[PDB]
Amino acid sequence: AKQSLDVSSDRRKARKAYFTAPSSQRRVLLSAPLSKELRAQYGIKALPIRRDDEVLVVRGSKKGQEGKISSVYRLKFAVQVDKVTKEKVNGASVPINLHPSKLVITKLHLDKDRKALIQRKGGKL
Amino acid sequence: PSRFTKTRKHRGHVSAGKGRIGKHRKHPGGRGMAGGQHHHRINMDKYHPGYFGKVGMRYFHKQQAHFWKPVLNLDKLWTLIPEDKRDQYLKSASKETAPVIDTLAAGYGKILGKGRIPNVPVIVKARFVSKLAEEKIRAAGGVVELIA
Amino acid sequence: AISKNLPILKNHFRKHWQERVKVHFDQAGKKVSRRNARATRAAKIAPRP
Amino acid sequence: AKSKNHTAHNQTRKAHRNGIKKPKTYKYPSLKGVDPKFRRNHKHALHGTAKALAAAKK
Amino acid sequence: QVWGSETVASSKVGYTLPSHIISTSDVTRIINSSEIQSAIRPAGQATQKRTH
Amino acid sequence: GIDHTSKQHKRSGHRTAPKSDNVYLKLLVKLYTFLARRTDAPFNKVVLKALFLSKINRPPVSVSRIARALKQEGAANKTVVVVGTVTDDARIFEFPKTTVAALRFTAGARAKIVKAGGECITLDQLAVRAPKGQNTLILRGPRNSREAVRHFGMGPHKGKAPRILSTGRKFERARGRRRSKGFKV
Amino acid sequence: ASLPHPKIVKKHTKKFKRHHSDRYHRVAENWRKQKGIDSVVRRRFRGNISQPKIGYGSNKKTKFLSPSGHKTFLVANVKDLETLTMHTKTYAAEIAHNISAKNRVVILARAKALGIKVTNPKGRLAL
Amino acid sequence: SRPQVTVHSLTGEATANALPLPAVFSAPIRPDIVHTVFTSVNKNKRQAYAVS
RNA sequence: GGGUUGAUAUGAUGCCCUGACGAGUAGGCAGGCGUGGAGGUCAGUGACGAAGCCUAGACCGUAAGGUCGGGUCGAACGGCC
RNA sequence: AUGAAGAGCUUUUAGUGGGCCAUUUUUGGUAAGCAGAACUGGCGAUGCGGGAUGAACCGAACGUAGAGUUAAGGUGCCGGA
RNA sequence: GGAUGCUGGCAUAAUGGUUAUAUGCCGCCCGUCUUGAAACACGGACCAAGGAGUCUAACGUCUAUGCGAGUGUUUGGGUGUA
RNA sequence: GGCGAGAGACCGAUAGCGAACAAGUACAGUGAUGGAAAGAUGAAAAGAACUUUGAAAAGAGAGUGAAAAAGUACGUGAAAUU
Repeated sequence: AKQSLDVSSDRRKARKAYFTAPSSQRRVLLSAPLSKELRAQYGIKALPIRRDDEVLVVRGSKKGQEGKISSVYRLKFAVQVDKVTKEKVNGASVPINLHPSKLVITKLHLDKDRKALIQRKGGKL
Repeated sequence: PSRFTKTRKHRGHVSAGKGRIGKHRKHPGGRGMAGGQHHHRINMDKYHPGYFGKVGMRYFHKQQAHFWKPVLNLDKLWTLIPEDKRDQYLKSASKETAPVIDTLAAGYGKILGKGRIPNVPVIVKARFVSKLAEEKIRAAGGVVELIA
Repeated sequence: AISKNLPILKNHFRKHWQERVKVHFDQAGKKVSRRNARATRAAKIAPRP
Repeated sequence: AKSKNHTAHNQTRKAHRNGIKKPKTYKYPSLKGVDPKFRRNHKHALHGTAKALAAAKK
Repeated sequence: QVWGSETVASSKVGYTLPSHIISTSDVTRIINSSEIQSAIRPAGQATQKRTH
Repeated sequence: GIDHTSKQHKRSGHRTAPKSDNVYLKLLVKLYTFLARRTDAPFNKVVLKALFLSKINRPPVSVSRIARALKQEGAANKTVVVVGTVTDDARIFEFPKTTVAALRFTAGARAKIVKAGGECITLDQLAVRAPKGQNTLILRGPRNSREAVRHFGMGPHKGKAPRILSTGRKFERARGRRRSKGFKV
Repeated sequence: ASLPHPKIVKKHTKKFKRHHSDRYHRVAENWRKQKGIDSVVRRRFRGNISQPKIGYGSNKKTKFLSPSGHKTFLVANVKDLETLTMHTKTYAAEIAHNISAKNRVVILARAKALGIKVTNPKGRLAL
Repeated sequence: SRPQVTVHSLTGEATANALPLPAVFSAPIRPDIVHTVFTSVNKNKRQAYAVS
């Protein structure tokens, strides 16, 4: 429960904060968990997400499905994934928006910065 | 509150308990104490007589601390003594140990005779007293001794 | 206006008192800020009374 | 714009709705208006009488 | 120590616990005790007989 | 039809079953109405009504009043009964040993009585000791001692205390109150 | 299954309708008293609607009863029903309107087992 | 002659240690008073609403 | 106006008996129906469909109004103090 | 004598403070469905039966039903007799 | 000091209710000020939604509650899960 | 008032600031000044491929969708009126 004063308990403020949150805050909100393998292998629960991570969907009608990220649409608060598409009656294809709260990772896309972030959050590599 | 209310019981009835002829209008008799020497004169002479006119002498810059003179009657005059020592003195209603009472320290300025203390001596300290009060005290065997 | 036996009343509300009302809703927060100030002053003059 | 001036209509009805009660009568009525001489002496006499009866049933 | 009792004071100044105006609540026990029942007259059958 | 010589469906004008929602008082009323119904006792009926009574028709009764009553003849070893409250009065210095029964007792009065060697009693204890009003004595306190009864009935030539907030010179001590300023009442 | 009741008289089966409920759509049938001054309904003229009053009230022994002779009592669950367990000959159950079909099925089976009557035993049945 | 009160442990069942009752529970029990006082004391946590 | 705490069982503001009476504007008082929100309780109903809306379909109440069924719809809502 | 349906007492507060009709008494006026008073009863504030019709007239005053008997008014038919 | 007995038929839309219509009799448009409104007095074409004795200061009677010759914690201070 | 924070027995799109939206906006007036209306598809546009009638708009099919009794004249969809 809340015990400070600089913390808002208002639906109104939290909602407009979330919706007018800019792209960096949106990254941190679009964080996603790790699978059991990577959680044990790196030492971390969850993480921000980006454009060439590999990932598994565990909620929805695309439940059970794997792929690699193709775009992170932060404006829409969503993630567009290759191999996860809708086939339009005009013989076409469309990517399907998802949420990184429901995604789960199988394999990352690493860099100096993600590695430093892990060593920051207390991981083992 | 608003739900225990005859407004809420008037709803539907037309004039809200004010009438159809008499027509609750704004100020048909005037405002305030208007017309006390006129169309409200009966009321002012029957219920509030003395209202019109001046009687006495003006006192500029008056002070109700010059006029501080609270009263105490002999009826009580032991309420100032606790119950812890009251019965002690009243049974040892004797001399050379007479209880002393500072009415002023208690919050009083004058002493009055509303009646019939016991026959025990007391010593009373006060700014003012009444003749009868003191006669009763020293008839009981006590005394008054004045102060500022 | 004058009516049945009721004491004469002197209610001085013939001006814009509802432009000038003060309602001390801040009784409490003002107490609390007085206390915080006392505490900070004491910590500023720490040994002193 | 004239009017009706006076009428005694309906007043008996109202009276007798809540009406004509006799005022009342007591033992020992008031001595207001009586000769003060008589009042004075009656006072002294009642004092004497009470004194006497009290001493008698003492 | 705080609300007091018969023998100690409460530590709230000028406070003595509120007093009962009735010694108990089993008014039925009172009614049926013995002495009421001695002074009481007998009773009807709780549902008067329809006559006429 | 009917040519009514009365008012129809009119209430008695008498309180039954008070609108105090105090459950203990209602218990007392259940008790004493049983007792009034069966013990053929006017005292029970009296107490029942006086329990229905309001706060101001239930004034206080000073222990000094009680003492006058016990200073009556043939009334010393009696049991005093007050439906209301009993107040202390330090305008007296002695007090007898009797027992007193009543709803409420100011702590000072209770102390005074207990110190004099009596006992302060509730009406249920009274109902077990003296159901028919054995050896009792009822007291009621003053009602016309009230600062609204001063103003009740205010008119000329009654001497009846106008309704007024502030007192003194220049508050209703003028026209109407002396023959110089027109007339005296 | 009910209890011996007397014969049921209602004294007005026809509904009390607001005056001009038929004439103006803004005036609805929910009964509402003409407080007017020249209202023949308030004046009880002949050939006008009958106003409600306490003489139309019902006999206490038949009041609140359905034709079955039962008093209706609303249930939302087996618990509210088990409350009615021992008063089947006087009280009957109305399953609420917001209940789901499966809970209705449950309640109906339980009421059958316990010998309790139900006055809406067809809500949300397909077939 | 307060009856007694048995103490329980943190591990459940009971103990031999026991207590009297503090004689506040012998106080009268008035829901009318509770109701009034509750209405007011629950009114007393309220912020001001108002219009422009 | 009365009767009835008596034990087992329920409701004492309850139950029961007897008698009389019932016009109504303004107006007064009382007992209630209903709406928005609040504290509490129903370990309340609910996407197997909440509320809302339609229903010369049913039921209760003198009535305000309440409940139910059928249809529509889609996310919250009621009973009691 | 008759009756008493309880007698007394207080507080407080609403609405009202335009009035009108009939019998009888009656004033001004040619008189008026005029104006102005008196006693009572009524309308207002009141439906019902009768008066074809009508605020007041006659009869009668009203909870919801049933049965019976009447009031005033009537019994050629409309319209029960 | 309040109706029981005997028998029959039906056991269903038969009774009954709702509803529409027909028939007989009655039935002037509501609200309003008004002595008096169906008025040849006013407002109203219709529907929805909004829409009018509230809040405060100081008071009177009355009724509940607490204490009681005293009463009032809550200007303020202390303390706090604020 | 300004800047920054927290809360509510407040209003819930005819309410609440005039303004929940490209509101001191459009718009009017010479000008001072005046001063609106207007929220909601759907979880996701998957916003209707293709065929056919028609000059076309649109229609009928098809199809998407849990639902077109959700088709940008989009939540539900009352009444007057039709």
